[PDB]
Amino acid sequence: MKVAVLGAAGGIGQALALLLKTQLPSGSELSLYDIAPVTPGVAVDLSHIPTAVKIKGFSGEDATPALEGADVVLISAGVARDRSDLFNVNAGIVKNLVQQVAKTCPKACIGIITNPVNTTVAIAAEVLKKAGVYDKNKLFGVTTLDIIRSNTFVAELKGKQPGEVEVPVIGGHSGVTILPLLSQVPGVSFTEQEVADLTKRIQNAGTEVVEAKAGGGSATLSMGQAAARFGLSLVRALQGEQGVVECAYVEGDGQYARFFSQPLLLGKNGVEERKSIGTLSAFEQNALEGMLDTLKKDIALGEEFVNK
Amino acid sequence: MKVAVLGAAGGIGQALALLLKTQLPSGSELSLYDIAPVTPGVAVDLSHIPTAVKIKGFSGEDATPALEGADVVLISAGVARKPGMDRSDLFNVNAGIVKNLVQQVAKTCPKACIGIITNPVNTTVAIAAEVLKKAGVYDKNKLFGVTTLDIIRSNTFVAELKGKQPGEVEVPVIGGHSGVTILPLLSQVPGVSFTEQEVADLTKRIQNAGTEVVEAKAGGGSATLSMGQAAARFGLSLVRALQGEQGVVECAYVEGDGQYARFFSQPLLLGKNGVEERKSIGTLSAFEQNALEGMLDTLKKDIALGEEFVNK
Repeated sequence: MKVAVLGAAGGIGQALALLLKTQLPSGSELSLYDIAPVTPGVAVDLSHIPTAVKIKGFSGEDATPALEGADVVLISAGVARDRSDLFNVNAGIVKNLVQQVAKTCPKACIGIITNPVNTTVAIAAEVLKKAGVYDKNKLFGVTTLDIIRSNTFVAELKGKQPGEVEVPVIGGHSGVTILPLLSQVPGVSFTEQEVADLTKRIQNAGTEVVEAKAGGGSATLSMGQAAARFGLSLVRALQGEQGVVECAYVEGDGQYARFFSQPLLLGKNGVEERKSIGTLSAFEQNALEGMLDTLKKDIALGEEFVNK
Repeated sequence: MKVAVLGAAGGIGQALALLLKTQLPSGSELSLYDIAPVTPGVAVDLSHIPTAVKIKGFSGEDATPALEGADVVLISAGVARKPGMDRSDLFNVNAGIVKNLVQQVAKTCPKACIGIITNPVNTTVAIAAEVLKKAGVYDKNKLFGVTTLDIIRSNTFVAELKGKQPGEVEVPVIGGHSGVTILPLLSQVPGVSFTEQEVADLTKRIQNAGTEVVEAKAGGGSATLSMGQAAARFGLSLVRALQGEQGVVECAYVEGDGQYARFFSQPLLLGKNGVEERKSIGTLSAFEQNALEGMLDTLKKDIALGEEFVNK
């Protein structure tokens, strides 16, 4: 299986590429692309790690050599911090990269990491549609960082093994759109104050990092970790492994919005089943309805960026 | 166990810290320190990873709160490259950094195992030793120059050449950590043999492998990610042995029985008190014996440079 990382020279991309180099299965191939000229050397650096994963790095404007034969494409290109100017830049980047994906490896599974995910998977979808290669089963907004933060915060609050906690997270990927299903964590229960506090902490966790970094940026290492978990799940599922389940932001039945993060059974063709979000608590139900307009705006912003 | 990383905001430090956060035994503590104000947030970043490893980040000039109760200290601080600075300039910066950070270590956690990652390792562990002696806390069994990157590079190049699985090759590497002081013991690699031309070419590839990264990065950077992977292998081996695991062997640059130089890299059995046994380098080929003898002047100059730096 071959994985391409577009945006490989960034903080998220290097973390991701490191975890993938040492965690992909033997006989996997890893290729790195970024416009930054260090990129062939990021690959060379990683190539000195004795694992059975072939790795190569590529720069320039054309991502084609990185993309040829790619089974999974993970996109983490873009900056983090006018606010209109930076969005236009990140959106432009996703639009371009996905267009390269569409030309070279249209049957790849595509993980969009670049933020704002609510909006950027919509951009991605529209680009793939205009190329005529859009498969809704193979495009994902990578929301996995929401899940692993949730697992961490629950484990610390409830004194649990952090690796034994797995919290479902549905909705979208920013602020009020992030909905952790704390009522569904097996063997743990929460107070209403705890639900309100945990939920707000999860929804604002990116700001927590930004603030402690004192202008040195947003989450990079946890995000590379999150994205690795997700890419390795897609890989496992593509190789035929069963019961691989991840939450991710995908185009589904449209009950809440056109794109929505829900539990997914993953398979040989990407999404094998969009699973039910199950029973919500009153607090969760209210949180779902209170966010829907926000998420629909995020989506529309992405559709308009492409279609004018 | 508690592990402190000094230089935690650089490329190597962040790669190291990320790897340690996931790979340290459950119940471990991880502190990060770097002068750069980002550092507390690099830790907050990492803290969102659901492993049983508590992590906290620290900045300013005082490494003390990172250092309190530390069992292992890994020093990756320093610069590989800097505008307007030449090799000699870069050396004075890195040596100053190490001298400072080791003084802080000697004050707060003098019984920690100490891993020097900052280059040049041949010189900077000698600086470290001189610092710790001045403080009255030098433990010869607890100071190591981290040479692991030479080993994993050698494992990589040998596996590729001889059609072996990369995870299956383990090349001994002795001596020091740069240029001709790096000696891979290719004569001691199982199943296979090498032609003289192969030893010559592999040895040189191993001695200059960092240049290879610098060049591929268009001179825009150095090896960071593979160095972080190498330092994590080292630091994890140290942690296992300090926790009481047996049969933990690593090559590292340490003060020993100065048969070759005062500091020298060789197979080490690791134990609960740092170095448990400095093991024999074994039987050398003719090429190897010659290479060893020929590196020794350089190695000794590298070491004396360290002592000069501290003791004016």
